[PDB]
Amino acid sequence: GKGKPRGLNSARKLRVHRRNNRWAENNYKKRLLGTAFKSSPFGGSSHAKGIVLEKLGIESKQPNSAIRKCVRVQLIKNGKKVTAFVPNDGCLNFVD
Amino acid sequence: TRSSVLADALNAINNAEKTGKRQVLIRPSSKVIIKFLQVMQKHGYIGEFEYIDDHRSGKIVVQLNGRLNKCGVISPRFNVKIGDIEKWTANLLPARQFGYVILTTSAGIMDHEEARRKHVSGKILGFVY
Amino acid sequence: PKKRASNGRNKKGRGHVKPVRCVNCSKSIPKDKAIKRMAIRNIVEAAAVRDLSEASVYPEYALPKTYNKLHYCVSCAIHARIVRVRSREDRKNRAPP
Amino acid sequence: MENDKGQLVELYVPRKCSATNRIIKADDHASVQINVAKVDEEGRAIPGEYVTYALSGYVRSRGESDDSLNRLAQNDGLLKNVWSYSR
Amino acid sequence: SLPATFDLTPEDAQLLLAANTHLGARNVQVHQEPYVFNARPDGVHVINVGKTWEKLVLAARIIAAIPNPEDVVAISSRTFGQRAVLKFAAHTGATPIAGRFTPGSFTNYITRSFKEPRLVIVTDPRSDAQAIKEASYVNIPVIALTDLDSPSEFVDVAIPCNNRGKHSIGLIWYLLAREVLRLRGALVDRTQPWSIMPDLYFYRDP
Amino acid sequence: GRMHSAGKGISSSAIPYSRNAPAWFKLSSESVIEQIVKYARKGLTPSQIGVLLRDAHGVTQARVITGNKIMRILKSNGLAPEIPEDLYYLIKKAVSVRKHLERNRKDKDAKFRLILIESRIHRLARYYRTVAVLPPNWKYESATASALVN
Amino acid sequence: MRAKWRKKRTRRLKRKRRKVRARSK
Amino acid sequence: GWVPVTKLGRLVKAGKITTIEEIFLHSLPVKEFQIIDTLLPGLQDEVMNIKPVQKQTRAGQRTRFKAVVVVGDSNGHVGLGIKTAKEVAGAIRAGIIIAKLSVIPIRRGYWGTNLGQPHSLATKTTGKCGSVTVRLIPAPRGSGIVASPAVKKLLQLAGVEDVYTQSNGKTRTLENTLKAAFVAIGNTYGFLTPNLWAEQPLPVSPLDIYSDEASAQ
Amino acid sequence: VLVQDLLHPTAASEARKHKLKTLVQGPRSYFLDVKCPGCLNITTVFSHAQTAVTCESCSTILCTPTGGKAKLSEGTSFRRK
Amino acid sequence: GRVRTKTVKRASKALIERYYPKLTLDFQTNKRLCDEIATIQSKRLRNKIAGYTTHLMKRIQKGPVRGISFKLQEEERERKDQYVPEVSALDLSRSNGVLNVDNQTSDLVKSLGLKLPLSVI
RNA sequence: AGGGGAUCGAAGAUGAUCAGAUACCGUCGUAGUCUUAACCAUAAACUAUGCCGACUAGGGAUCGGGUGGUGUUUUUUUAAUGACCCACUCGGCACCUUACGAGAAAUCAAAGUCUUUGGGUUCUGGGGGGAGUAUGGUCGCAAGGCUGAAACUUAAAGGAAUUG
RNA sequence: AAGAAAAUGUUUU
Ligand SMILES: [K+]
Ligand SMILES: [K+]
Ligand SMILES: [K+]
Ligand SMILES: [K+]
Ligand SMILES: [Mg+2]
Ligand SMILES: [Mg+2]
Ligand SMILES: [Mg+2]
Ligand SMILES: [Mg+2]
Ligand SMILES: [Mg+2]
Ligand SMILES: [Mg+2]
Ligand SMILES: [Mg+2]
Ligand SMILES: [Mg+2]
Ligand SMILES: [Mg+2]
Ligand SMILES: [Mg+2]
Ligand SMILES: [Mg+2]
Ligand SMILES: [Mg+2]
Ligand SMILES: [Zn+2]
Repeated sequence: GKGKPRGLNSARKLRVHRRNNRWAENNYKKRLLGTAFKSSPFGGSSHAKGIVLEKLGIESKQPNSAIRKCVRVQLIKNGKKVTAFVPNDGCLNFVD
Repeated sequence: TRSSVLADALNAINNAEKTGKRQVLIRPSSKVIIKFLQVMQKHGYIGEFEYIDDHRSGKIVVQLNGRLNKCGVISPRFNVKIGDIEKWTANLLPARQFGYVILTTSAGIMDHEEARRKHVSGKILGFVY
Repeated sequence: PKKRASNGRNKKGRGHVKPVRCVNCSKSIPKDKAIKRMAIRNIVEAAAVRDLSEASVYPEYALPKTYNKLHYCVSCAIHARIVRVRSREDRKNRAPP
Repeated sequence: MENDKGQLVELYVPRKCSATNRIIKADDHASVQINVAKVDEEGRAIPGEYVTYALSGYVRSRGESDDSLNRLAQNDGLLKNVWSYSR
Repeated sequence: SLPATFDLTPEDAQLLLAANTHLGARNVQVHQEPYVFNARPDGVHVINVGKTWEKLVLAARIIAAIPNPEDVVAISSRTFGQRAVLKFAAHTGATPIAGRFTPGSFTNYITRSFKEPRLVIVTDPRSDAQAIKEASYVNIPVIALTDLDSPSEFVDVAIPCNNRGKHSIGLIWYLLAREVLRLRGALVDRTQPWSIMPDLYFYRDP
Repeated sequence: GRMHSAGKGISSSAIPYSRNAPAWFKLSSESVIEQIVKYARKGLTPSQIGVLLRDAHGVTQARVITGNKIMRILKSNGLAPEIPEDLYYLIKKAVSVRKHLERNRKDKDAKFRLILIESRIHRLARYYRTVAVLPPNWKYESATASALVN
Repeated sequence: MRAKWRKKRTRRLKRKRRKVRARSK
Repeated sequence: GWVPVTKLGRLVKAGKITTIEEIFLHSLPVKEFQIIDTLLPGLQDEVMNIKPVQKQTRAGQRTRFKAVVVVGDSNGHVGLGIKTAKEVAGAIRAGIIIAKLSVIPIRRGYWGTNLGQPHSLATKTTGKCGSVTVRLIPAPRGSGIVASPAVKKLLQLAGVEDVYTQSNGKTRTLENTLKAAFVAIGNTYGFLTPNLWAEQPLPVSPLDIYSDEASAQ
Repeated sequence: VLVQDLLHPTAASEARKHKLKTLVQGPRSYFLDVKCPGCLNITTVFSHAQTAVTCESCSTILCTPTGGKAKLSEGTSFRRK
Repeated sequence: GRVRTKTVKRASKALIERYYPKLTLDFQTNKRLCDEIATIQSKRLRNKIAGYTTHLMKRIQKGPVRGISFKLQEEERERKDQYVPEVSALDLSRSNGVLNVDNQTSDLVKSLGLKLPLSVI
């Protein structure tokens, strides 16, 4: 055999085995455990509002250079602090 | 242990054919095996076959004619509806113009064409082409 | 990958083989894996057979031999050249030289 | 293979091995066609008249071409006691 | 289909038994040679000279069916068969390859080499494995002088005979050439002993 | 094969194709049945009855000669044992192993073999209870196995 | 770092963590 | 000119063999690309890709170029050649030659009914090269070639009009994917069918019909 | 090979084959009429006897069990039934 | 080192291959004949070629060497024409006019040939 | 925890080497190594290949059993055991050749009979880390074992082979 | 028969 039951009356084992092994997928596990609601500062939402607390110069990883001018932001929704990039040439002068 | 004598017989036939032998011995040669072989022979995929009567389940010597690409069982014997026969033929057969999905129906063991023109269905037994 | 078809030893159907100690360094090696050579050296060759025979009190003494089975670990056998690294195809030659 | 109105629309109906009945593919370069000369009236090896056997590269590679040719020849004549069905 | 004239005659049967053609290999015999007559003690297996003769005549018929005599290539790398194949290619219009086979003679369509035969005859499949391999590459049928332990891979017409004996190899090549000539018409009647003497094919050590 | 081992032995009796008595056999079926009953009264199990019958007599198979199996004949004649012969011998082996084990107490291999033997006993007893050869409440107990084999 | 010695270090860390956990109450 | 070697090539030049179907029927080894040139004049070539391959040697980066070429006519005949050379143009030329030498026939058929001019494959076929397996499935009329661009180009050069493709393995290994599709195409004439069950009289080779085409006068 | 008569194997090949591997399995054992030193009966003895068969009306050992075929006590006459 | 290169070895090879009924095993006449029978573009190369030709002549005089095919192909030709003519094809003689075969060989002969002189020992 | 403790010998003591060398090397040496009565339950516990069943190449050895021989030898008194030789067979540890076939390859008689995909069945994996960690449970005297995440982090990590 | 010491080399092309 192929290491899985083939019997006409083995549907229970087949579906339970699939259920057990679906936990090894990232997205299925995240969705079924609701990680994005508990973890994930954006509590499962696409966008979030926050208050800039400090400008940061984050050194870029190798093989690059040129620190990236992010901001530390405290979200209104949950109070969690995150770091957010400020993308464009300049555009940190627009954020206070 | 042996769970499908039909699977053993068809596997033996497949191995003999793909090695190019013109004959093959299969044991223990049940009634389902004989009916499957009869469908095969009626459609010309094997030649004459002989039942050797030992006072056990028996043996069968099949004459092969090189026309057999592959014969195999479908295990388990899935229940098949009339509409599902087409899906099974599409999945198992190389083309729509030849090859046969062999079913066990209450009207007897037959190929899928005979099943369709008798308007009967049953459980899937195997295939041949 | 797997360098050797069986393994670098001779143990199929056994499971466990008692070890021996390498004569050179005392490393523990399974007896089936150890490189074993027998030494049958004449008790005095030393370019000295004729001189010992002349000194002998017996005519035609038939001087004896020393017999010693030497077991080497892989490292010591390679280092002392009892065995040599061989090409991939020559490794499969079990015949002695 | 034919279409409607029964005209051969498939090119190159291929040869089949005389021993195993499998198709001799265009790239089967171990396959071999053997002509055995027909013999009339004490020899003379009539030119252009043969019995033809096609053996597939599979049979030749498995080393069964000798026994296969023994059997086919003996069935067609050309051999009196070389091949035995029982063995 | 073969008349009683083609049937084996006692003169060449005596020739074969004297040349020791029937002395097959030891208990080591390939399980693809049913040419084994009942095996005598001391281990040597007796080759059925009748089957050897029938196979030789079939091989001769194939050779005679080849349209151009030059398109038949007779090959020997072993010394015992070099003179045999040279005399074969002399008496018949065959093309000989004695000694080294220069691999790439059937593939590798270049000058100084590259015969393109319609048939290849070898004295030993084991020692002529290179020629057999190339013939398998280019669709060339093979007749081989095969002993009970000779390989049968890509050998279409096996003539079962001793290949350990210079006498046996020379006689088998002699008989093959004689029957090819008889079929061709070079020998008008299949009753004359073919006066050309059956040691001209034998190897010459001194 | 070898339910409780890795062995793949195929050695077994190859009974003949002929289902009739051999032409050289002249004893009557009733005579063979009398011999079977005499051996049973002496206390032989069906296996050793058949062994004796084929060895010292000419009866190749009591089934082909008398038309009945030896154990069936014994049951018909009222000589059937309390437990089937194979189960009895399995229990006897289990008893012997258990005695050897309570002696010297360190034969871990004997412990393993006892596990195997009693597993075989329980499977056979389950089959016999299923076909109602044994009572449905029949239970193999190590404390009673010796007293039930003797 | 050799996996065996990483294992050793991890075991020591687990023991120390358990000790501190038990020291708390 | 050509000045052929390969008596098959001699016959083709002399006009004794006029179709490549005879070569396919007799499984004749083709060694000269001029044979294919004269027997299939309407053979178009496509360069599927050029990729650099590198051999490290003593400052290394030998940096040769490997080209994959598919030739064919959109009726029954396709060939695949892969050649590495020091320059891209040379690789392409030699690959075209190799593909022409490799030209094989494809057995086209009908998905369903028998309405003329086969549009699809006669059977399901599969071909494997490396990890890449390519499966060709007969498709109904109007389906087109459901395949990736390279396999689709190979199939239309072969002459298929309706086919489904399934693939497994590292299909981004284009060389292996094309070789697997080529093997799948070639197996179409190696699959035995009931319409090919009929026994044939085993025709005579042209090398024997015209045997006086290997000599020097 | 690739062609052989599986329904008609040669007698030599069948005799070479294992008793369970013949076309139809059957015993290779047999029964013998053995002349007991007494009289009134010729004893029937299985070739592969496991029992120390004695005469019906005497007490001489007629065969001795072995791994395979039984022995015959070195004084006896025996016919094969 | 005085190993002759391929341009000398093959030049001497061809010279000896087509000029054996020609220049002897003496270097002084060998080089003079090479002057006429070959267009060698330097005196040093001509001397090398002539010396190797002389060496090859000297070792040919003690037996043929590999890859040398001059009019040696006429002698070999004759010594290839026979080594036993009208003597004994190891046949019907060297015996009591019989064949010394074995038992199984006698059964083989009795399979078809009723007439063969056999002396099975 | 008793017994035993010759030898070797985690720790340790020591001489040397060394830039350092409470490392390799040298000399000792505790626990240990052995045993009994209990614990522990883990190893690259490996064939890194679950188990049962069928089929598909060639070959020669070898272990156990069996069969046969005008066999060799061994003596008992015709014969017979034993050992050996030859042939055959079942079962086993393996091996050699070729791979139709399989595979990414190394290689594989299974790792084959798989896109021509289904003989039965158990267990396990789903990119690399974090981590066999945290937490809970359970077992253990302990060392620990079994079960066992996530946050977060990351574009490789990895297998086989090729040329340097 | 065997033969001491030899640690290190910044980031991105
Ligand atoms: K950086
Ligand atoms: K950069
Ligand atoms: K101690
Ligand atoms: K940088
Ligand atoms: Mg390594
Ligand atoms: Mg272990
Ligand atoms: Mg079994
Ligand atoms: Mg079990
Ligand atoms: Mg110190
Ligand atoms: Mg010490
Ligand atoms: Mg301990
Ligand atoms: Mg573990
Ligand atoms: Mg493991
Ligand atoms: Mg993961
Ligand atoms: Mg690597
Ligand atoms: Mg660096
Ligand atoms: Zn060592």
